[PDB]
Amino acid sequence: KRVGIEALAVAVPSRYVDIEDLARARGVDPAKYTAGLGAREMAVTDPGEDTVALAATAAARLIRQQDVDPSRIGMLVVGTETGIDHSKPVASHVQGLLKLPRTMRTYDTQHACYGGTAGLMAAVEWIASGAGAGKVAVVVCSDIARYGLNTAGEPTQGGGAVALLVSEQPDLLAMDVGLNGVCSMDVYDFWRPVGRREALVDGHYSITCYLEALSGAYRGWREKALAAGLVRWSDALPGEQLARIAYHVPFCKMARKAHTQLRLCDLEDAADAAASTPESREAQAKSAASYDAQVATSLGLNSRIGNVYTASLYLALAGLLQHEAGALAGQRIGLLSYGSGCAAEFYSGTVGEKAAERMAKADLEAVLARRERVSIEEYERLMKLPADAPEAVAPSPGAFRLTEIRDHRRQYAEG
Amino acid sequence: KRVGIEALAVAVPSRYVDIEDLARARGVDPAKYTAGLGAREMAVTDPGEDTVALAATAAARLIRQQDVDPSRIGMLVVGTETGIDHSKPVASHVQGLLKLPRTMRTYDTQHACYGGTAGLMAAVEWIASGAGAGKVAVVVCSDIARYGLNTAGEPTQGGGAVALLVSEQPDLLAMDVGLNGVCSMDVYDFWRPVGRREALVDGHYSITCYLEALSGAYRGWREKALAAGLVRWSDALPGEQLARIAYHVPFCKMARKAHTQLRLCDLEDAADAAASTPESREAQAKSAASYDAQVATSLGLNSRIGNVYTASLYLALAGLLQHEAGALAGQRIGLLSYGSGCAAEFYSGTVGEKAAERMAKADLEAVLARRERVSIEEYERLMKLPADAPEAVAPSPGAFRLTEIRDHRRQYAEG
Ligand SMILES: CC(C)(COP(=O)(O)OP(=O)(O)OC[C@H]1O[C@@H](n2cnc3c(N)ncnc32)[C@H](O)[C@@H]1OP(=O)(O)O)[C@@H](O)C(=O)NCCC(=O)NCCS
Ligand SMILES: CC(C)(COP(=O)(O)OP(=O)(O)OC[C@H]1O[C@@H](n2cnc3c(N)ncnc32)[C@H](O)[C@@H]1OP(=O)(O)O)[C@@H](O)C(=O)NCCC(=O)NCCS
Repeated sequence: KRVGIEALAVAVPSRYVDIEDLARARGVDPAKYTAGLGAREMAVTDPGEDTVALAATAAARLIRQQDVDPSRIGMLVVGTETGIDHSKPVASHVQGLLKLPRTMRTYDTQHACYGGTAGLMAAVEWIASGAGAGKVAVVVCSDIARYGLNTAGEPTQGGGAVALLVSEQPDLLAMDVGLNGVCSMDVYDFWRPVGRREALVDGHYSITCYLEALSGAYRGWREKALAAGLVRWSDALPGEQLARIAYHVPFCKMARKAHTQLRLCDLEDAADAAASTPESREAQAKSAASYDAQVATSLGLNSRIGNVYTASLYLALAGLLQHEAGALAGQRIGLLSYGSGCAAEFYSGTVGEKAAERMAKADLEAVLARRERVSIEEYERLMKLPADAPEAVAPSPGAFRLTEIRDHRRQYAEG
Repeated sequence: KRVGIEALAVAVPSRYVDIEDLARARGVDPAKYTAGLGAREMAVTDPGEDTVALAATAAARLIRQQDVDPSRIGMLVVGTETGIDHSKPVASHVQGLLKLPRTMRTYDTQHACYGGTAGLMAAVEWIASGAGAGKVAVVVCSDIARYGLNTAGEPTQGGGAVALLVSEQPDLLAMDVGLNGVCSMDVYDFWRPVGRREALVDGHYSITCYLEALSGAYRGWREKALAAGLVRWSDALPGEQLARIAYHVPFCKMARKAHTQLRLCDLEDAADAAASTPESREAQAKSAASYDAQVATSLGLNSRIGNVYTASLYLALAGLLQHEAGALAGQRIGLLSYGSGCAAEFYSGTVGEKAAERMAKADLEAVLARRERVSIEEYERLMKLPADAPEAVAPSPGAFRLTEIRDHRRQYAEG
């Protein structure tokens, strides 16, 4: 008996900008974004590419690529911090756009960039409890990250959606139920009050909160993983025994910071830690070999899209399995989800034999291939457009766009 | 092995108005609100009684009244359609105000008035999956219903919060896991776009959607309950074999409509339905005897508070068990949750032997006793106050209020 992620699909906005064009535009050394942050291309949106449209594009693509029977979906959850109504959830819009049947729970989950994982766990545990046996769930992480012109967070902006298929046939990731570690605390590192279109953030403080919550979540998982015989204090650090580790990527260089911190948790908690110094522990924790073996190949997609909040971690999982699904089959990997506010959860799972099949059907290269580069000038023009003023452009085949808001009702079109 | 609701607590705003004062103020026949809608008293708020403050008051009261060990809480979820941030969830605020520890998931669930049930099921199935074994969850339904001055929905306004304790010791309601019926569809019956403080609603269309979604959800549950031997087609209709049925109460008279519809589902689907007429089926479905035996005693609290969206159904459960917990111990009851947008879920559970104990510790009479009546004139003045302008009044002991918003950070005080 297994449960977890069976397949995934992703949707991206139709436009992007080269990150070095953004630096030049802002009077910033390009190397700060490319080397300092690890960014290559930044997704940019117009009002037509809203949370619903992206979420529905991704979920409709999942059902098509993986040949999902819509009537087997018992749960449709949208994790997002870019909601479009205080009451009506994006999930209900997605249900209608996809013409899905009625025998399913629909709702949205919210906690910054952790909201997707929260919905994933609710779907997993709905199945694992037996309530969802014989059925599947679809959990969509959909967000548009917006910090504003001339802000420190601008180069980490992005947008898109990742639709996750959750079932008793977890071809991508059979998750280890009950082993999750979690760490949460009331903080103001990043937030976006109602009515404000741009987020508020204490940049370097959100990094500290990330690493603090990460440490607690990983340690919680490690304890449970030790008792279940999945890892051990041996010649290898417990975290080294995971084939790969994927982290929430607000920006690509954040994955190296997170991996260093995770390994420090092992080195500081090792029974022989007294024999080491902070200098020796940091040099070992920063091991380039460990980062290359465990993390480096998970950032290909994230570097060309930017921050997608709830979807960043699962874009990393996607980048990782896009190329290494076959090699990772039967191997256990770890995932760290973070949400400003804040909450972190660290969980593990085993990649399935059929993972390569499911990722090939996701055809991620073709998803990224359909985008077009625009100028910073055009990016800014689209940014200033009001949320109810989509561009008069058609969606791609099978994709969705917002067309207008009439009498407070949102209208959408399918390509 | 059992799982469900162990205990509950409720918080109410400090003010209310007599509903007949509202009618007189609006040039409406008082009997329309009292007889037509079933309302007695309508809760009213000032900006200090926001979603966080009400949610934190209820959850803090739960922990105190039921002597909960905060470090056993592994999940804290807030169901609400009155969010105060696009990113930071009410749950994270509640965590900080209550000074809870860190080993717990926090997030908000959204789907109109169904959002609390969604979070409840996520907590239940987290435990039932084994992931939450040995721990408890707290699910808070917190909302302020606001339609605006001189609107058709104004007399159904309200506010408050119900905090639910979810554990493997479901003293109030050991829920039948896996038997839920559910029915959802993309509709615009009721919604509230971002930035709009008052809800939009097609009144009588939301009633139809309620009854349509109810019918599907109940039928789904009934099918599963028939196969599990919990109900049977006998001299009694399947729905009659439930000791009680609690429904989402947007207004009190809505419970009679819902109960009539539920019974019609039985009468229309009965193998001998061909021998009946619509006239005979409606007269039997409207049975006053059945409504009095199954539903009537669940509306005492709702009638003095008004619509609390996510919390209305569980205020009904509270009113029911407040007086009949002892008699209902060992008996199975049904619950219907509705959320505009829309989604309905019907589920069942068995009242526990210790339910009367837990309800006595909730001391609901004293909760309602602390309120004060105000004038419609004062109600309107408080209504026009901006969300960031709380009244300079102290919270009650153990309760919380919003005090101000400084530099986009919300500040709260504990009484
Ligand atoms: C991430 C963020 C905090 C950084 O912005 P900043 O404060 O303007 O950038 P910094 O001053 O920290 O510079 C970033 C890095 O690039 C480096 N850098 C700067 N100029 C450089 C250059 N010319 N060549 C190479 N590297 C350079 C810096 O040394 C720094 O390195 P380090 O991380 O290894 O120390 C900001 O983009 C932000 O707030 N983002 C939004 C929130 C977020 O994503 N938070 C993450 C946690 S969830
Ligand atoms: C509920 C709501 C639709 C009713 O408002 P309304 O349209 O102004 O009221 P109606 O015209 O339907 O009148 C309501 C009832 O009171 C009765 N009534 C009116 N005047 C009366 C009087 N003087 N004496 C006795 N009864 C009276 C009506 O006959 C009607 O009865 P019925 O329900 O049994 O048919 C409105 O309050 C609303 O939109 N509420 C918000 C959304 C909501 O709660 N929806 C519920 C589904 S979630």
